Order: sequence, then structure tokens, then C-alpha cells
Amino acid sequence: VRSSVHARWIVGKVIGTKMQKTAKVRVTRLVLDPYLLKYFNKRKTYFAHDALQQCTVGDIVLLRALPVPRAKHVKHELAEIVFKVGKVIDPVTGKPCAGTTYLESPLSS
Amino acid sequence: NPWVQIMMFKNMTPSPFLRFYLDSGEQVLVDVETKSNKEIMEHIRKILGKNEETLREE
Amino acid sequence: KNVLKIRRRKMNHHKYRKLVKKTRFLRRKVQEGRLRRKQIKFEKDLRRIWLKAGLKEAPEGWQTPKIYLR
Amino acid sequence: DDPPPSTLLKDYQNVPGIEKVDDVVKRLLSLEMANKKEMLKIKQEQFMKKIVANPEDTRSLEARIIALSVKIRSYEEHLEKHRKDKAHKRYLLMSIDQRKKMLKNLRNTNYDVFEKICWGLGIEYTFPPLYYRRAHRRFVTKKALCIRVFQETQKLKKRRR
Amino acid sequence: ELMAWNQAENRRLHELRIARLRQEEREQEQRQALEQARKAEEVQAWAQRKE
Amino acid sequence: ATLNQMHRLGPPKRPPRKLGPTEGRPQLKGVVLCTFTRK
RNA sequence: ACCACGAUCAAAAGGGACAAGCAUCAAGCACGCAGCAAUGCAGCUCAAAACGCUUAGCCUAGCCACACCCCCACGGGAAACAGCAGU
Ligand SMILES: NC(=O)c1ccc[n+]([C@@H]2O[C@H](COP(=O)([O-])OP(=O)(O)OC[C@H]3O[C@@H](n4cnc5c(N)ncnc54)[C@H](O)[C@@H]3O)[C@@H](O)[C@H]2O)c1
Ligand SMILES: [K+]
Ligand SMILES: [Mg+2]
Ligand SMILES: [Mg+2]
Ligand SMILES: [Mg+2]
Ligand SMILES: [Mg+2]
Ligand SMILES: [Mg+2]
Ligand SMILES: [Mg+2]
Ligand SMILES: [Mg+2]
Repeated sequence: VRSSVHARWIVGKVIGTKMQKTAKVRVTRLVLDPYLLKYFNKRKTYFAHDALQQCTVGDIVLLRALPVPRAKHVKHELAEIVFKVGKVIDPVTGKPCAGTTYLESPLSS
Repeated sequence: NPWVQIMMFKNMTPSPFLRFYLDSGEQVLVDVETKSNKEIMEHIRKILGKNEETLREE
Repeated sequence: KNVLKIRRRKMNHHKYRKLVKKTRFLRRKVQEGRLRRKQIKFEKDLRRIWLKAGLKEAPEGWQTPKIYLR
Repeated sequence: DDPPPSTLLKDYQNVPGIEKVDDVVKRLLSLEMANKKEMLKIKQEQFMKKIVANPEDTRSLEARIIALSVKIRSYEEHLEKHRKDKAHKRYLLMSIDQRKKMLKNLRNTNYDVFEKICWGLGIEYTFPPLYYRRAHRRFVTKKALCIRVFQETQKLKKRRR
Repeated sequence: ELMAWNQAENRRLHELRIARLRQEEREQEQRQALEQARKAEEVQAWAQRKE
Repeated sequence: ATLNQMHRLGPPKRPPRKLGPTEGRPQLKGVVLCTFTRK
């Protein structure tokens, strides 16, 4: 009722930024193999409107469905950047981190 | 939950955590460090799982 | 180990090398005709492309190189 | 640029009173009277001081990148003279691939240090190709023709409109 | 109500994390002091041999 | 094969059954051209 | 309902999903994006199988496709049982 786009909220990795104000994002879902009964990753490509062109290749982003498609393949918009590439902020503690190590200690604050 | 997009990330933060994105746009953060898998299941079932009453009604 | 299989491989290979020696000249003509036809096919595919695009002729200055002639 | 030959060895630079010695001793304890390895060590120390936050920590990814960059420069200098040294060509290519992997990890983990490493060492990071397939004569010629035909189609469309 | 409960649980786990991190920092301080003394001794020996 | 390889390859693809002299038909009508004997 | 408020049913349009074999079909050749437009950028799909050839009505309270042929049917070939009985 709010949108004609099937996928409403999706999380992906940005794999392309060569289009103006548009980010090419790779979204992985878990699909059960009918024979092996094991979950494997299935990939799909989405084009997300990035008005400010703040997306970099490799960062994890959240995409929200547009009310209607603004182009043939652009049906989504960048709601936020969940993880900036190489600039991750730990949501649990709110401190910068490099991989599994704290760049700034939680105790310091 | 076949229609819920589940995605995994490895060695990106010093501590493990779960994040749920809701249709309203609200985000639920669950810290799971020091917790057993059964505890995580119970917690997520309690906070975002349908209760048995709704399942029996369905 | 299978010495029959290796001896069968030897006989098959030796017989094959006799055939190519006997018909070496006929093979060369077949190969050159095949290369001619393959070049013609490549040119036809290129022409199909610029015809479907809309151009009535080839792109200006373009000449289909001979990529198969030795 | 290489360190000047008068520079002291890495192990003989903090010795007390090393400036109060004779000129002959200074020459003997300099890069002029040493193999290329000491000179590469001096490059590594200089790069560490110029780039990394803690020059003493050789265990960081940035330090490993600097060391492998020095090694790659040494291999390239060797191969300029030794064109037919296949083993050293292999070593150079393998080291380049390893440095690319380390740079990818650094970019994924610490972007600020990644930028500092890229600027300091003059490394231009490139993303890997998506597909690995031979570009034979037929494909290359066909792709060139397709690009030309697209250009001509664009010109004609501009003329029509 | 459930969201508020989850947030409270997160805060409790954060307090426990702070306590554990403080203990780890104290132990790290002690160990680092020990190895720093050892490195200083090694540096002194290295410098003596060079002199 | 590993589970990943099995998932990649997928279910076994059985080649189509070979058609015999009757071409998958019970019987066939025919006209005799010549009769003879074989050893 | 018919006074519509709306329910039921269900086209066109938009999003998603959706058969089999062959990779000795490996590249497709304009397949994208941004801007009110003017126009600008050079991009888009693809070994997680694009593009292509071949096979087959299907997921059966039923559904899809066809209604002699040229996909279609202004038009042409031409004069139509793939309705029942029948030849
Ligand atoms: N074909 C690619 O360009 C490509 C790109 C990314 C990943 N891969 C991965 O490589 C594996 C092999 O794929 P395949 O059986 O279809 O190739 P293949 O062996 O059947 O050969 C076809 C093409 O794939 C290339 N190829 C083969 N092995 C590769 C590899 N390990 N990495 C990259 N390219 C490779 C070959 O150069 C060739 O051009 C797969 O797991 C695939 O996910 C392949
Ligand atoms: K028809
Ligand atoms: Mg419809
Ligand atoms: Mg293959
Ligand atoms: Mg063949
Ligand atoms: Mg049929
Ligand atoms: Mg009929
Ligand atoms: Mg018809
Ligand atoms: Mg009838």
C-alpha cells in the first residue's frame, strides 16, 4: 500500500559506484538446497539512489524501497550506511574499531 | 522465516551482536557476547517472536 | 598396470600418424578452405552487427582484419 | 631515492659517541661499505618513520606492507638488470599479489591507515577484474567494432535530434 | 515494552563489559611493564655490544 | 565430492535413453525387398 | 449496494517468483544512469551461467496457449469439423 516494489528493506554490500547518484549493491539471501537441505547464498543486484554520492565500494548499506521506481532498474534508495568500509563504528559500544580491535578503548570515555 | 533476509558478517567488530530491521524503520540491537546459543534463541523469541497464542490462532 | 592399454594407445597413435602422413596434402586444402569459411563467417557476424545497429555501411575507416590467415 | 651512501647502518646509528669517531670509522660503518640489504633496511626504517603511527611495531599490517614494498622494489631493481631471471620474476609477482591482498585487508579494516600507506609508498590501489577470460583476436576485433558502431549510432541520433 | 527491556539488557551487558575490560586493562598493564623491562634489558645489552 | 561441489553441479543429469531399431515403437510395418540367409 | 460509503470479481500497467538438455552456445553489443528539459556521464548483463541452440503444454477441484496459414490479421494465401456424429 506504501510501495509497488517487492523488496521493502534490504541490506547489501556496495559493489559499484560508476553511475551518477546510483550505487550498485549486492544482496545475499539464504536459499535452502532442496536435495542437500543446506542453506547457500543467493545473490541479487540492486540499484539504489544515492543523492549525495556518499557510497564507497565495499561498504555495507541499507536500502529502502522507493514509493515507485524512479528508473528501469532503480527501485530503491540508500536509507543509511550500516558499515563504512574501513571506518566501522561498533554499534554495541559506539567506539571506532579496526576489525576485532578497538581503535579507541571503551574505557577511555 | 523464509522471507526474512538473514546476512552474516565476520570479524568486523570486537564483539558479536545481532541487529533486526523492522518495516517501520526501527532497529533492534541485541548484544550476544557471553551468551549461549540457547540464550540468544530465547531472547530473540521473547523480544521479536510470535507467542504461542498467535500461532495456535493461525 | 595395464600394459595392454598403453600398447593400445601406441598402436592407435602410430596408426593415426600414418594416416596424416598419407593424406597430408588433402588435409591442407581442407584446412585452408575451413579458414576461408571461418573468416567469411566472422565478417558476416560483424556485418550483421552494424546492419542491425542502423548503419547502412561499416563504421568510417573500419576494415575487417584477417585474423585467421597465417 | 636511495639513502646517501654516507648514512650510518641501522645498528650503528644510536651508538653513543658515534659522531665523535674518525672519518674512516664513519666510512666503515656506512651504507657505502655494506651490501644492499642494509640499505633496504634503511629504506624500511625511513618509510616506517614517515607512515606508521608506531614505528617500533613491526607486527601491524601497515608495517608488513612497507616491508613487502621494499622487497618488491629490490626485486624490480634486480630484474631491470636480470631480465631472464624467471625465479625472481615469480618472486616479484608473488610479492605483488601478497601486497595486494594485504592492502585489501587494510582497506577493509582501517581506511585512514590505508590512505596513508597508499600516499606514502606511491601505491595506486586497483580493484580486481570481475572475469578472467582470454581476449583473443576475434573478441578484441568484435569489441572494437561494437564500440565504433555505438559511436556512429550516437552521432546519427544526435543529428536526427 | 519488549524493546525497552532489550535496551535495558544491552545496558546491563555494557556494564559487565566495562568491568571485564577494566580487569583486562590492569592485567595488560602488569604484563606490559614486565616485557617492557625485558626489552629495556635487551636494548642495553645490544648497545653495550655495539659500543 | 564436497557439499559445495554437489550444490554447484546440482542433481545428476541422466542422458536421454537411446532409441532402438523400432525407434521407441512396439511394432513397425514394412515391405520385404529381398529374402536371404545369414550364418 | 445500484444514492454512494464500499464489498465481490478481475483486465491493462509496475515489482517479485517461475520447466528440461547442451558451456564443443563464453562473451552479449547499447543491452545503463543522472537531469524540468536542454543535455551530461559511459555505463548495463555474464562461469552464482548472460547471449544462444534444442526439447516439452503445465505446478491438474484446474490452469496456460491456439481457433486453416502468414506470431498478429488493416491486408494477403485461400475457402478452413483441433464442436457432435461420420469419412
Ligand atoms: N569464470 C570467471 O571469470 C570467474 C569469476 C569469479 C569467480 N569464478 C569462480 O571460479 C570457479 C570456477 O568457475 P568455472 O567452472 O565456471 O570456470 P571454468 O574452469 O569452467 O573456465 C571458464 C572460464 O572461467 C575461468 N576460471 C576458471 N577457473 C577460475 C577461477 N578459479 N577463478 C576465476 N576464473 C576462473 C577460466 O579462465 C575461463 O575463462 C567458480 O567457483 C567461480 O565461482 C570464476
Ligand atoms: K497462431
Ligand atoms: Mg495483469
Ligand atoms: Mg567450465
Ligand atoms: Mg563439436
Ligand atoms: Mg510440441
Ligand atoms: Mg482442420
Ligand atoms: Mg491466427
Ligand atoms: Mg469430429
